[PDB]
Amino acid sequence: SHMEDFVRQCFNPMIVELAEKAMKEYGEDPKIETNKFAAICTHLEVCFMYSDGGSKHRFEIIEGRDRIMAWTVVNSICNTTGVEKPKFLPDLYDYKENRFIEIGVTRREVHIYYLEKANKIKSEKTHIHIFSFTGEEMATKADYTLDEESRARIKTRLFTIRQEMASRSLWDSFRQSE
Ligand SMILES: O=C1NCCc2cccc(c2)OC/C=C/COc2cccc(c2)-c2nc1c(O)c(=O)[nH]2
Ligand SMILES: [Mn+2]
Ligand SMILES: [Mn+2]
Repeated sequence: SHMEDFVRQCFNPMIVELAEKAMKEYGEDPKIETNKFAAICTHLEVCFMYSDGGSKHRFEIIEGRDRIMAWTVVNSICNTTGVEKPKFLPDLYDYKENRFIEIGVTRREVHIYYLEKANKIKSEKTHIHIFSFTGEEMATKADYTLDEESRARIKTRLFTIRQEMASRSLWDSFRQSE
């Protein structure tokens, strides 16, 4: 499906297997839903870079775990720190700022995606951080959590994936897909 071969050669093999394992958990096959396959791989890579931008063990990685296991660590964090349980599964937990982080990668307007995720999670205690393929970012209360250098690499990698999709003529089908 062309997009499938590009995903396997663009993303780290463990990230590709994680997106496959996550898609098959929700009854989706990455061989047909190739645009969703590239989006989950991109979201998985950004989340792993985000947690890497911290300090040693600043973040608790929620994304990439099984649906049952991810909710298990979420319950453990809520029952040890005391934060409110979120209605939807977040991506990380900031042990420094004591809040869950929700990371999104957009292809449309970066200003729009926040409006979608803000009106979804009623628990306003959890943070929200959107990255864009054009190099923009938007976080809750202007608290961008990470250092400027850590976020700049995520934007750079996001634009690199954009150029590779357009170079093989799949960016338009992937951008006009969410
Ligand atoms: O937490 C998340 N978990 C996604 C795990 C998953 C895998 C397959 C199917 C799913 C769930 O069913 C629910 C979603 C179905 C639409 O597939 C896409 C496509 C592109 C991005 C995302 C989801 C996306 N997933 C999350 C985010 O937090 C996020 O910001 N974006
Ligand atoms: Mn998630
Ligand atoms: Mn997310």
